[PDB]
Amino acid sequence: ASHTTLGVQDISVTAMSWVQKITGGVGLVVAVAALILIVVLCVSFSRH
Amino acid sequence: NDCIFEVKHEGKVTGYACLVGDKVMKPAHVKGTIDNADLAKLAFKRSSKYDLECAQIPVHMKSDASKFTHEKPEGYYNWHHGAVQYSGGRFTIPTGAGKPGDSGRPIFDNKGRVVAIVLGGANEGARTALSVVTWNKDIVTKITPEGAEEW
Amino acid sequence: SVASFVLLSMVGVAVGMCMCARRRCITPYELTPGATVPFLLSLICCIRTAKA
Repeated sequence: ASHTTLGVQDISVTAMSWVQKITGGVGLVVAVAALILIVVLCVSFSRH
Repeated sequence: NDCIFEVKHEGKVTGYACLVGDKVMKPAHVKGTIDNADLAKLAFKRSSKYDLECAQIPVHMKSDASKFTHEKPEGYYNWHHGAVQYSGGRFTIPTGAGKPGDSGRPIFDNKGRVVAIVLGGANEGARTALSVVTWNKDIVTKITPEGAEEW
Repeated sequence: SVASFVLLSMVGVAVGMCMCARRRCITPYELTPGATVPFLLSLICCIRTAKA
């Protein structure tokens, strides 16, 4: 092979953007569930 | 005024539980289970924020439950060991009326309805301070002074 | 070295002014009977948990 080897787990293609589309889904479902938990925690401390 | 209904835990001096409005209520720190089998088989919700547990009253015995109010003006109140008072935003008793094993008793107003439940206290002779739960407008709350212990 | 001495003391005097501000803000509520302090201010001035 006249080129050097690939990063195999790194330097995946353009149109791997599925990875970012699902991570910007599941990772925002985590962010929103943590936001919901933080706002109910915050008012539960107003309830002391 | 003895127009009161309650139950105990494991058939011993293990604290108490109340019928209020349409729901059973009980402390979370007490050992064992309710004495009356027709209550004890029910599914109970709980919260460590209030040291508390609760269930719906069976419809055939809902008529036996005590009434309640959110009101807490300064003055004097009724409970099974007597001499209970509300002043300075605190419930209080003289020491001899309250100790370990007596937790879960309801405090009643001068018209015979529950205002609060005794969980425990911090001792002194003339005015022992109490740890209690009570309702504000239409939401439950816990009150607890400095240095109290549950009974 | 002299830039470190001024910059590390500038964050030092900011902490000193933050302390000086907190004590003048909180002592009116501390020096009053009946546990008076509101919820929002308790979080802003970092007084542990609740109005107790």
